[PDB]
Amino acid sequence: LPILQSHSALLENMHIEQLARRLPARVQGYPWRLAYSTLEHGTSLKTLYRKSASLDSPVLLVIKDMDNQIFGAYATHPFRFSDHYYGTGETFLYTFSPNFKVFKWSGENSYFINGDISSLELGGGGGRFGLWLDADLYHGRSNSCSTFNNDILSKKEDFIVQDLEVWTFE
Amino acid sequence: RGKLIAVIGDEDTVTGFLLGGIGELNKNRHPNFLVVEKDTTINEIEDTFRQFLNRDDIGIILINQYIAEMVRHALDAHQRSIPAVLEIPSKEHPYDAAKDSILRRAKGMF
Amino acid sequence: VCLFLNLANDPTIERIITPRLALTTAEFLAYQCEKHVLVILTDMSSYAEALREVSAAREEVPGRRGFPGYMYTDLATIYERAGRVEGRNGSITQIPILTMPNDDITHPIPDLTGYITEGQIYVDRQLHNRQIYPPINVLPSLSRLMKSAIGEGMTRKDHADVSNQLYACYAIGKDVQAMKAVVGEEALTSDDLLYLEFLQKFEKNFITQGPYENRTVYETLDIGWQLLRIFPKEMLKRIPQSTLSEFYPRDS
Amino acid sequence: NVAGVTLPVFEHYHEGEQLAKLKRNYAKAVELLVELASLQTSFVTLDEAIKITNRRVNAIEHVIIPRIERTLAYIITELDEREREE
Repeated sequence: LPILQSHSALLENMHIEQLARRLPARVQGYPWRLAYSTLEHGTSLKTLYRKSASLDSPVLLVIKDMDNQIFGAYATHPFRFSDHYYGTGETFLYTFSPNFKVFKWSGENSYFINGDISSLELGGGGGRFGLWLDADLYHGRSNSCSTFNNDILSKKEDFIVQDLEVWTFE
Repeated sequence: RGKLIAVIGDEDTVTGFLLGGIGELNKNRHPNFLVVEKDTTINEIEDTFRQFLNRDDIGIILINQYIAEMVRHALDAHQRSIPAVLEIPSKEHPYDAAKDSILRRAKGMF
Repeated sequence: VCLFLNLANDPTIERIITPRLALTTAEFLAYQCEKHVLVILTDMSSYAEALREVSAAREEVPGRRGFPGYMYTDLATIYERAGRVEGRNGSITQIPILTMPNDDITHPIPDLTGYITEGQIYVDRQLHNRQIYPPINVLPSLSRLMKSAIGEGMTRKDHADVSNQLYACYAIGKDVQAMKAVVGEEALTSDDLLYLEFLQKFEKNFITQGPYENRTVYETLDIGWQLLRIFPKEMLKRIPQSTLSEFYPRDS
Repeated sequence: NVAGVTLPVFEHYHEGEQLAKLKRNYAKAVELLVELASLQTSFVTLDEAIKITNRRVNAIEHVIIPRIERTLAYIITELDEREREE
């Protein structure tokens, strides 16, 4: 019943079980491949976009902060540099806090994913982001945004990435 | 606009590359192909090959290798990169092997 | 701090006396009061200008390049008032500071100083023009005694490995940065693009520091690991597997 | 472009069943030939630029640098003479 992965490091089986119940029909019954990991490939946003640039299927983002909280997003499109917001309403944010919560689209706006040379972010609605990351994958921020109506995904609004992974279904 | 491709061949690979849509005849009514019929004089397959080689409208020249070989003199003497001469294979005469005028640049390497 | 000031229009004999008062004080503080003394001697190039003048006043003939022929034995009498000694818990460490004409290392003052002292720290006009401070260039710089100062019980066990790997990455980064202008950035490999990212972040975070910002060696080594973590750990060939296992991963 | 050398290349553009099969089977041949002439116009142009570059690397190593070193050795020798005269 639990899914097949080609390796793993931030997720234990109880995280795999609870995520795999929620992923869309698009990606049910596919093995998970590790596209990027800070622990395998070194730590930078330019490396994350470089490893993602060949992809053409959805991705799961997993983050562990320095307070050990696990959170991230499921995103309908790979993380790429974009002039404007992109993605579709099957995108969601999630956290284990320590109980698993998932914040699917509110229907209010389509500000799902935005990538820049110096940051990656998800959500919108004023100055808010459900998840923002710096060029180093060192500082990030999470606050409630009206795209997802999310909680704070970390233990704090402002956080340090301990480590980060991007998985693709392929 | 753009260049043409030109063809210097046995009659069957001038029906090939012509049922392929290559090649015109210009406003001066100069053609774009040569047909090496069996009694062709050896000069002819140079006389037109030099005309193609220094026209402006020809981008590629396609030559069946056995009649590049009849002019191996004039053909290896082309040092420029402007019209590219492809030594294609033929029918019953054996296919493209060694002896190609361009591959020879890599003498210690191919 | 004990401070001795000799100004540009003080007597030129007071400039000859100044290093000798300073070192006679450091010898009392180190070898009688058992302190570790740091001695900073500022423009040994200004000292040599006064030495050449006292030499001319004695009516001596000018030596090689216009300085006194005995200028090695004179500078060595200043610089060898240094060290640790048996049975006393103090020491004297010297940092001479020198200005070179034409940025030329082959002039008598830096050249004779190189035969007596054991290393150099090199201050660079290009880093200064690029608005970096302190503009210290680590590629021509060397401390010849560094292996005796660093490691377990003296700094941290990884210090030698981090120092070797940061030097090796910077020496490659400057070479990739040169070929980028020849081959263009689309011909660079993924590993060249990692050295090109390290090069920028090394100069902005490790070398660039505030004039009132103080980093312990532990903070310096931690800033060193933040930069080494740009690379896959297979790239870090100057660092042994035991050091990579203890220090490459982040922790809460 | 390759290291600042510009290479010429070519781009193809286009203006009963046995005859249709023949039209396919020849049209797919001119798609090799217009590719292969892009490789041969590149190759013959790239061979020239390597020779010109290797000749400059040799001239700097064998002709230009030694003339500078002989000049620089003469200057040091003449400055020792002026010092000994003085």
